[PDB]
Amino acid sequence: ADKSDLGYTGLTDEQAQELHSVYMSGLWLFSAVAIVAHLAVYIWRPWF
Amino acid sequence: ADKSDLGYTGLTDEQAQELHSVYMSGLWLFSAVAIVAHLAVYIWRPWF
Amino acid sequence: ADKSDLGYTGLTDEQAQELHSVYMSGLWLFSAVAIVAHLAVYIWRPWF
Amino acid sequence: ADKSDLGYTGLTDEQAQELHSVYMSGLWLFSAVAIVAHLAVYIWRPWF
Amino acid sequence: WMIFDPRRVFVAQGVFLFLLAVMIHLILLSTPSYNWLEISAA
Amino acid sequence: WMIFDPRRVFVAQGVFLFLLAVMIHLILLSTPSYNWLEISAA
Amino acid sequence: WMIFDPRRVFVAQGVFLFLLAVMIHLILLSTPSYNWLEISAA
Amino acid sequence: WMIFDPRRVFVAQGVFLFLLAVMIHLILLSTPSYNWLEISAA
Amino acid sequence: WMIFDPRRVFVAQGVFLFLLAVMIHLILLSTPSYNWLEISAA
Amino acid sequence: WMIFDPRRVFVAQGVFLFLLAVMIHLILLSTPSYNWLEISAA
Amino acid sequence: WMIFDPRRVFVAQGVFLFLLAVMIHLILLSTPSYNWLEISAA
Amino acid sequence: WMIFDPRRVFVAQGVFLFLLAVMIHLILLSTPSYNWLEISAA
Amino acid sequence: WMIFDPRRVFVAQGVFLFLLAVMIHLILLSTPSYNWLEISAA
Amino acid sequence: AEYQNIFSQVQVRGPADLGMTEDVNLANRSGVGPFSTLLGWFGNAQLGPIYLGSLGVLSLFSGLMWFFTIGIWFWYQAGWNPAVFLRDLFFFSLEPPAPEYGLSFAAPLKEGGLWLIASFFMFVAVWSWWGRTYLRAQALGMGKHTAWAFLSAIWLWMVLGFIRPILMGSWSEAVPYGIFSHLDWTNNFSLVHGNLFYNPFHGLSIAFLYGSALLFAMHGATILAVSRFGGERELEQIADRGTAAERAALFWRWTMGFNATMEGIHRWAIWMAVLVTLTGGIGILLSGTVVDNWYVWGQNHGMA
Amino acid sequence: ALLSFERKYRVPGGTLVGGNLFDFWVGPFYVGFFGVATFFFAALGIILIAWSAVLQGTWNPQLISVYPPALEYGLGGAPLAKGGLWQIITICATGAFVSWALREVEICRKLGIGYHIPFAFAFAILAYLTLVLFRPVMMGAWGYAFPYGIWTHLDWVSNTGYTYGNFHYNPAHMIAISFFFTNALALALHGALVLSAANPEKGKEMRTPDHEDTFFRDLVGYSIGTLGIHRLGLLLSLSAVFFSALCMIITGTIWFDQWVDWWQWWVKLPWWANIPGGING
Amino acid sequence: DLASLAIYSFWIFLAGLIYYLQTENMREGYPLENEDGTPAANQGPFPLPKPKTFILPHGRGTLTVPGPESEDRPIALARTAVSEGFPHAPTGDPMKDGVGPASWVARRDLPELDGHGHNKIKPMKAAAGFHVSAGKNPIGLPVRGCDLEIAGKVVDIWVDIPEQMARFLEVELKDGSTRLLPMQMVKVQSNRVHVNALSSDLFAGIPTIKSPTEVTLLEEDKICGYVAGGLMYAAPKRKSVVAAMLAEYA
Ligand code: BCL
Ligand code: BCL
Ligand code: BCL
Ligand SMILES: CC[C@H]1c2cc3[nH]c4c(c3C)C(=O)[C@H](C(=O)OC)c4c3nc(cc4[nH]c(cc(n2)[C@@H]1C)c(C(C)=O)c4C)[C@@H](C)[C@@H]3CCC(=O)OC/C=C(\C)CCC[C@H](C)CCC[C@H](C)CCCC(C)C
Ligand SMILES: CC[C@H]1c2cc3[nH]c4c(c3C)C(=O)[C@H](C(=O)OC)c4c3nc(cc4[nH]c(cc(n2)[C@@H]1C)c(C(C)=O)c4C)[C@@H](C)[C@@H]3CCC(=O)OC/C=C(\C)CCC[C@H](C)CCC[C@H](C)CCCC(C)C
Ligand SMILES: [Fe+2]
Repeated sequence: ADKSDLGYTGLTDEQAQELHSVYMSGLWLFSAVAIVAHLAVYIWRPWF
Repeated sequence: ADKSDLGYTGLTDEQAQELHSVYMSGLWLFSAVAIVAHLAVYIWRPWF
Repeated sequence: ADKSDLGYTGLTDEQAQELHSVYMSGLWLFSAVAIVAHLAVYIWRPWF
Repeated sequence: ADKSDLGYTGLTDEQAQELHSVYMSGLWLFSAVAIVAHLAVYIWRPWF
Repeated sequence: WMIFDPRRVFVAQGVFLFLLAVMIHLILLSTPSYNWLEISAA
Repeated sequence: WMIFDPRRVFVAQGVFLFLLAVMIHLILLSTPSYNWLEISAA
Repeated sequence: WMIFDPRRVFVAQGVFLFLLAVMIHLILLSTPSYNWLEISAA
Repeated sequence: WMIFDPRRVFVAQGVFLFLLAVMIHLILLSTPSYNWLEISAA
Repeated sequence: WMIFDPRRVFVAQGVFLFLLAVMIHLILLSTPSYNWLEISAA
Repeated sequence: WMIFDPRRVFVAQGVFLFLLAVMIHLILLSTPSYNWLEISAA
Repeated sequence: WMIFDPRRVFVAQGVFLFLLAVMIHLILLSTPSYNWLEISAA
Repeated sequence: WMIFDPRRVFVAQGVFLFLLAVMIHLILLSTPSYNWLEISAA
Repeated sequence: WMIFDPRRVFVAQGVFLFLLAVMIHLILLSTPSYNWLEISAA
Repeated sequence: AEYQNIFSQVQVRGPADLGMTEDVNLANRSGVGPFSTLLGWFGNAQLGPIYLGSLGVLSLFSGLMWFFTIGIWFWYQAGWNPAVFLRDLFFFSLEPPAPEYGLSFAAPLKEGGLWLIASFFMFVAVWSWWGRTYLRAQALGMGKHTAWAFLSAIWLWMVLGFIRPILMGSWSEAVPYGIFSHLDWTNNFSLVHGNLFYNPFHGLSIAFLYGSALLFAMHGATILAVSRFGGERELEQIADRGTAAERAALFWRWTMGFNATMEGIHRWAIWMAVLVTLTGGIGILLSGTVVDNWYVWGQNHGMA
Repeated sequence: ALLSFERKYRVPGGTLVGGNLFDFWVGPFYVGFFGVATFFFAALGIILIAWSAVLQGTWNPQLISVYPPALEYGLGGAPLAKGGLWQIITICATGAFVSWALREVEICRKLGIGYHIPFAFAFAILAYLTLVLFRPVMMGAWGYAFPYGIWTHLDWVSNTGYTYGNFHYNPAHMIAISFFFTNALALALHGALVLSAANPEKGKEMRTPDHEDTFFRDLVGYSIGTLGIHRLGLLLSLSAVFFSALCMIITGTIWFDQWVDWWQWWVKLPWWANIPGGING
Repeated sequence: DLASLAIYSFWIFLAGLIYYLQTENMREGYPLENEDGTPAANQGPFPLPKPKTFILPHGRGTLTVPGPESEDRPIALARTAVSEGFPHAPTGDPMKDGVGPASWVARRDLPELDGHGHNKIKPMKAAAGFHVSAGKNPIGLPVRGCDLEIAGKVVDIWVDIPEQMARFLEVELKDGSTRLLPMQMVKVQSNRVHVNALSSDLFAGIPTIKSPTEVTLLEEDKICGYVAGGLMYAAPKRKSVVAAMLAEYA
């Protein structure tokens, strides 16, 4: 059993509930965590 | 049986009854067992 | 359900609201923004 | 269901639809920069 | 659309960074002149 | 028309440049003149 | 359930901390000049 | 048939010229005459 | 029949101009009398 | 009938001018009596 | 009528014209008694 | 009977008379004394 | 029946004494002392 | 006596079925050998018939007399007693004329004796049995591929006692005879030419012998695995692709990353056989009058 | 990616526990439940040849050296490059080989062929592992093994390969070459077999399964069938592995001396004990 | 002749070899099609040749391989994901249409021909091969299904001549309608056969042979292929079949 057009599955309305909460905020739970995590890595230890 | 939304599954609130005892408390007592060990390892005996 | 001939798939708008909406995540943030990553490079350190 | 005898495609007019975009102009600026980013190298450094 | 949201979105970011970071840890372990406790040796 | 991305752009095309980026970061470092991070302690 | 509970984290994370601890054992238990358990006679 | 379109220029033709690059690069960067990367300091 | 053309001139005779090009190019570079291109050092 | 004609006496007729010539070109270019393409100084 | 006629006069015709000549060419070319082509200065 | 005749007669003349000759042509030229094609000179 | 009247006593009777003599003759044939085929000479 | 019907494997015997008749002969095929039904419920159980004449009573007889030529030089040292013969059934040894006589057949029966006779009867034991993997390959109208891996196989035989040690003026450059003798020559061409490792012709002659357990370690496994469909009949699967040619054309594509055909798998199997003793044909055809050493060849071409 | 008749075979499952959690087709290549594991092992071990390069002194694949641990350190580990990095590639490569021989079983339960293929790479884990888990384990430590390279273990197979004298003398080895020379004896034919059916001389009918009992019976006299050469071709190549492990399970742990000292227990017999004869005499 | 000479005819010609071979291996199957019936995204670095001569074994006419690749045989799958890579799913029962494990294809109606003038495969009742005379003889034996239950009695053999090896166990039902089943998938322990591929309540799903003598090539794809049909699927998910699928040895 399958639907017709765009897009499935899915799943209107899940363009802003499934593909933005664990997809765009993934670029936040690791990308923004890198902002504070890297502030003590770039100097350890390229400058010995 | 599965549902609809996010996470579903989930399975709200099977997202806060099984991602809590072994996900949080599993990794928080994997952080209460790993950090402590270092405190007999950091200096004994990399300094030689 | 089965499918037919050229050019499913394809095809539209599961190629226009999907493949057009997933592919350009590798032809911009690695094509034009890499030139911003070139910024901290294009003089460090080719020129002595 | 599929296709027929040699070639299809083909075909007239389907030859210049999927074989003249990233193969005609996809190998034209690749050749342009192969003279553009080569004339600035024709002189450096075959000469000392 | 398509792909997986209740499947391959919490498992495409758990063995993918571990397959780009912790395997990358080995090359900065391939140092023994740097290295975060080999400095005592060199 | 044709081709695939909802399968090939999520974990198949993003590391296609990880074929080309991470395989040439290795060569840019080991050099005893460029380095950028290696030789700066001696 | 976002991830699998009785499948991915009851023994599969047990070979996640185990996949890390022991591959480095034969780097720290090893080393030509640390030991402090082998070199006690000579 | 024989040769198609949308699959080569994404992962194959991308390593057909890069392959043809390093078979030219790995020859002209080592001759006792040229260099242009190391010979820029001394 | 028995042999091919749209596969022996579009991808076969087009690589018969690269297979035969570079082979003796470095056979006449290995033999030291031509060189011919190294005008830099001198 | 006999052996391949629209197969055997055209594309494999190449190796009659390819592989035969090259191996007889082999024990010839090297001999310090011939060389012929090494003569430059005078 | 116990063996063949056709197949001998094209493909098995070489093992009496060439291989007989080619592996016999080598021995008469060598002996410093004939040369023709190694004559050069004689 | 048991056997046929008139088709082996172009290979029993083809490669046979030399399967008897090649080994006997190789013993008379080995002696430096005769040679006949090496000595009719000085 | 039970004992080969035809089968054993004509064709298998030949190889019985044959083998009962073959490698037993290869025992005390041309021995250091006996011989009686190398003796009636010197 | 009757013939059992064991619980499903299975088998039913074959009676009086010879084969085909077009170009071969069948009268010389005198008798169908007595069928040893050795519980032939696995493979087969059939003997005879076969081709008989003088294209055949020459390889057996020259095999024999070659086979006979080295064996009496095992009885030669024994002491004329059968006890020592099996005690040194291998320790006995035999070689051609001395390295200071060589080409000369003028060596008596005393010293450099029984190498000129075995290699004389061998020379009609394998050059008329290659004329039966190449002629009986036409006994019906077939190809000759069977003797095109046998014309690059008696090619490593076309250096070891033919082409090296005859235009090199030495029979001691041709291989000693028997069971133990030739193994003080497989460790004699090795101390001498500087260890044949840096010699990537003998060495890459080995690189076509470690690969015939990479093509046949899976061929007898996989065509034993597609058999539950019907791809064991290798003559109804090529052009008429069977249902064991869709249980195989995906596997190695998914696995290691390239599939073949039912005409295709016999074209890498014999491009890892016609090059075993060919790269080593060239790998014992260049260990002679080029550079005697391969340790002093492995410092001139290999890092340069 | 898929063939023209690969429309139907595309079905999920196969994997052990959890679901289709890992079983996604990437290209022609099968990336199953042992797929992102072999992506994990592959992108981790190619640099384990490039690790012993900044230390040993050779980045080039010519002489990269991750030597086996010292002969005398014990049941623990080693130095760094001389055994430690050796001990790192130990469960990276052997972690990959069976992230693949049971990922083949993720293509054998999926359809329904014979379980005989995930079985012939298993002898590749019965001559290699006759070098890590078997011999080095007992007589002391991991020091009784070889460097990983392409050349280093060559002049290790040569120079340090006359330590049991002359190895042709070894009877477990001899007969783990006697299955390694017949290896290619039943392939130079079997390979020409099904080319000369479709392509005889020129224009001639294709052959049928009754022209195999008028060719090979017209050859050497034996004909165990048409599927009796995929059951005497697996009798060729797998067994050059565990009769070679045999003279690597008996060679160095029981008889670390010469194995040319092996062929003198054939003369010590009351029949011909006090009586020498041929060659020896 | 020379030190470095013959090898520069080996990395050039013999490197023009895996380019000449891999194509003779990539014939059948190619050219590439997607997942419906359509010119695919590519072909490969070893492009496919147009087929050459293949004179047919029994004067069957003209067929050139690589040959049939298109969508002539019936295909039906209910798609769960639209992008290429993720597997498909059967509409009804996966043992109904024939999608997934049980694999076949439509072939032309002619029994495999060998030599003398008759089909490749025949039973013992027709080709009077080897009979029964003296002693007790095990022809006519009971069988057990994968559900560990009686299914039918096999009472005849399908004999062979060139390869001397039986091929099929003709399972005649009480109805009289015969059901067919291959050879390298069966194991008899003692007195009664025990199957582990198909249950005793799924044997009619394999249709019958219209001729008890003819072994056409259209019909040698499912009979030996349906056994895989219950090798992928059968049987989820809990209880007595789990103790019949996992573990074991042979
Ligand atoms: C180029 C270097 C040397 C050499 C290197 C080696 C090495 C290394 C090996 C041999 C081995 C053998 N060599 Mg050699 N060998 C050479 C090339 C040849 C040529 C040839 C030129 O065509 C022949 C006919 C042989 C002959 C033989 C066999 C007798 C033997 C087993 C080979 C095999 O695996 O077949 C097996 C299948 C067959 C059908 C061959 C039939 C021979 C029988 C079956 C095997 C003989 C075993 C034993 C000697 C018999 C003892 C019986 C007693 C009564 C108990 N060699 C050259 C001269 N050869 C192997 C061996 O074990 O030597 C004793 C071995 O390891
Ligand atoms: C220090 C030790 C050296 C070394 C020392 C040597 C020496 C010395 C030799 C080799 C040779 C070879 N080495 Mg090495 N080799 C080394 C490493 C290895 C290793 C490994 C450990 O990985 C292996 C597996 C091998 C094995 C090999 C082969 C690849 C090659 C010989 C091919 C052959 O025998 O076919 C031969 C098969 C035939 C000729 C076919 C037979 C044709 C004949 C005419 C037909 C007669 C059949 C007859 C009738 C049968 C009778 C049947 C009866 C009815 C029963 N070497 C190391 C580096 N090796 C040999 C060689 O030739 O070098 C390339 C050689 O002399
Ligand atoms: C004095 C010299 C001795 C001798 C020295 C030695 C030494 C030393 C050894 C042997 C060993 C062997 N010798 Mg010996 N050998 C002699 C001469 C010979 C001759 C010959 C013709 O003369 C032959 C044919 C052989 C052959 C043999 C075999 C019986 C045996 C190796 C088994 C094997 O390879 O499988 C085993 C297969 C493996 C180990 C491979 C494992 C498979 C793995 C899992 C796959 C690797 C994947 C890879 C990493 C990835 C690359 C693929 C890319 C990604 C594409 N020897 C003489 C008599 N020989 C070896 C042995 O017996 O030990 C077992 C050994 O160590
Ligand atoms: C008796 C068993 C014989 C055999 C059988 C066999 N080999 C097989 C198979 C079978 C059935 C396969 O199905 C599989 C295959 O894909 O077909 C070719 C395979 C195979 N045999 C291979 C190689 C191989 N087999 C060999 C030998 C043998 N294979 C035996 C002769 C040899 C030799 C000459 O000893 C080699 C080199 C591979 C091409 C392939 C194994 C595919 C595989 O399992 O890949 C997993 C590997 C990774 C994911 C890489 C991770 C490993 C690390 C990252 C690095 C490893 C470090 C290590 C030191 C590598 C160094 C290699 C060399 C420098 C030694
Ligand atoms: C590509 C390389 C591989 C290869 C290929 C290859 N080998 C081949 C061939 C090919 C193409 C054949 O065509 C030929 C063959 O027919 O195979 C069965 C053969 C062959 N390779 C063989 C062995 C062999 N294979 C080897 C290996 C290899 N061969 C590699 C793996 C080797 C090695 C390693 O050297 C050997 C020794 C034989 C099985 C066969 C050679 C057939 C042959 O020439 O024999 C002729 C027949 C005789 C000599 C009969 C005489 C028998 C005895 C000599 C007399 C004593 C017995 C007699 C019965 C006395 C009793 C008296 C009676 C009258 C009662
Ligand atoms: Fe086969």
